[PDB]
Amino acid sequence: MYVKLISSDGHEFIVKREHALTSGTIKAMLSGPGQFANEVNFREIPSHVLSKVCMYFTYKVRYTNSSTEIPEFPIAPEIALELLMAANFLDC
Amino acid sequence: IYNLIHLDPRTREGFTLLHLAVNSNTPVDDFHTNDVCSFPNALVTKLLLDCGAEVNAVDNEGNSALHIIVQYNRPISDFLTLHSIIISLVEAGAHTDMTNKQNKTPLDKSTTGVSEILLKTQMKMSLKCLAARAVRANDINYQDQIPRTLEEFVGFH
Amino acid sequence: MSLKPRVVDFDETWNKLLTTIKAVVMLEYVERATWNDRFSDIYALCVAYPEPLGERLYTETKIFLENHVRHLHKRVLESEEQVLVMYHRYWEEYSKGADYMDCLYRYLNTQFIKKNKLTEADLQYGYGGVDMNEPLMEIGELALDMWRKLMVEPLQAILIRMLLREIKNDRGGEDPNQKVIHGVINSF
Amino acid sequence: MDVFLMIRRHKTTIFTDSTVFELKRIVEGILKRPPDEQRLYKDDQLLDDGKTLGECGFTSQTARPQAPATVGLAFRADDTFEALCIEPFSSPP
Amino acid sequence: SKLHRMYTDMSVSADLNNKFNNFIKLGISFQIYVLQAGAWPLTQAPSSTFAIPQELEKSVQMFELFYSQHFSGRKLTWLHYLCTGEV
Ligand SMILES: [Zn+2]
Repeated sequence: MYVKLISSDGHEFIVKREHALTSGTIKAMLSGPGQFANEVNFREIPSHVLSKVCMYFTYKVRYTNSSTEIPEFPIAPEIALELLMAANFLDC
Repeated sequence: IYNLIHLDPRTREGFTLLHLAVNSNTPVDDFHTNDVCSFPNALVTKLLLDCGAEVNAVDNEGNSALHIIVQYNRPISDFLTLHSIIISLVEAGAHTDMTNKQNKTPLDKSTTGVSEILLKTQMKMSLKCLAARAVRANDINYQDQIPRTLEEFVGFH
Repeated sequence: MSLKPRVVDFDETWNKLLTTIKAVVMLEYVERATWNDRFSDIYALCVAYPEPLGERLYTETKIFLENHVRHLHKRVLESEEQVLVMYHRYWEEYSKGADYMDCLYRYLNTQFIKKNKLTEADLQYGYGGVDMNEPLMEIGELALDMWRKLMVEPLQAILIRMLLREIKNDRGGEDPNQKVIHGVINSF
Repeated sequence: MDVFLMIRRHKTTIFTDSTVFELKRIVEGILKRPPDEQRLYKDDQLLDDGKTLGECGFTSQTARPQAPATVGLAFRADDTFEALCIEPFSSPP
Repeated sequence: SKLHRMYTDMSVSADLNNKFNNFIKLGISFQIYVLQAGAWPLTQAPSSTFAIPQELEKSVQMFELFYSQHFSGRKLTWLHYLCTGEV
């Protein structure tokens, strides 16, 4: 029910798996012999951007076709390019 | 119909089959304007999409077959047709937010009230698009830093 | 950042990739950390700083699959009258291998193949095609289409003849293994 | 209850969405460690077990979907959990 | 013409009821109608705002919860004086 994400920095983030399955790439990575039983490690992603990605997961989870205005997702200026890069490899 | 959409039928200003089909069909006359060939009809566009016309066909003003729909003047007239055509257009992966020249989000160019809301019922939030808008908000170098494919993607935003 | 376009050896990367690929297709256990590490080499190849290299990788994977299917065809056609029980083994292996392989090439499928893929619409009503080329297809599509092209066509008459013969044996009352025959028929 | 909360141990982060003892039981179930051994230090201040959400003094304005409330947890160190900090994440260059 | 739109109402009402279960996938037995206000001769707007019982409010909140998604731009009208239930 809970899945572990390990960044290249070394920090480990535990997340509800129903949240994590939003991104197709993670779903495909779990599929296959690596059934892991879970924990997942990325050799190149730094911790902070992956934390922002996790916050994106939970923020999308909170509001789905929800009524009224949806609060915008704050973006830091420098990390914008890194987020654009990291969008592909997770395909969220 | 398929052999015709395969060659580019593009007119002088840049319109294609879809763009003519969706907007107001001005040259209807001599009993074509009567009892037949109602402009902004749905079945013709459905057939055209089924035959395999390009959905997000670029326009010289970048109306992109979506900014045309919102500028429909009276929405109550043939309202169900507008709902069906929006459902069909969001089908087959038409990017919702597409800006050419000055930033023309279809939400902004839309000025018909409830129709706007209909588009809001169909948008899907993606981290890629949102981040692309955020980086577009600033002025950041994106030449040779990112992979080739996303240059055209960041460029779209 | 290690997600920036860069220059790496195609040959050296393929050497390391093939070792994992061969173990995967044979349903043999592979280390999960190795699987996760290999999953990034695909992106590293698909975005190379000088020029993209997906085209060569496509044909390389194709030729590897063809070599393996040729070996399997040799082994199967070597045995005579034991094909019934042999068919199920390597069909079971190859199907799971193809599914996992299709899972593993997800980025290549999503960002490369679909752009040059033939739209299903023109394959149906449009027609419009007569070139002497094989258009780019899905990895699983390659696997299955190739498997039909290179193995079942040469070795179909004797298989169907023995299946029909076994049907008479069942009509006699005796019941052979229903699972094997059912899987063979379902393979079609 | 509908509170965006985070737990930060050294090389460990927990995301979760009405008393402190309930959260201690939840994290016990997550990590299989006794709840009394663990403890919470909000702004380097121990939180008594059973402290309900209302008296925590932080509501939706603090617990945000994009900016969840961050909470430091002193995991048990020998007898009790004190002086435990998470290593800060790498900052962009 | 007015008679023609009478018959379509039931088919519309059934479709509006058949398309009411998707996104949910109460403690009471709930069977209700969704009418086309533009067709039925029920133009008597309720002059009194009847406070819905709290037991039925959960279904009412459930009712307006899903009507937005697959019926976009459509506004609901509650005719409580016509709705009935078993106690
Ligand atoms: Zn976008």
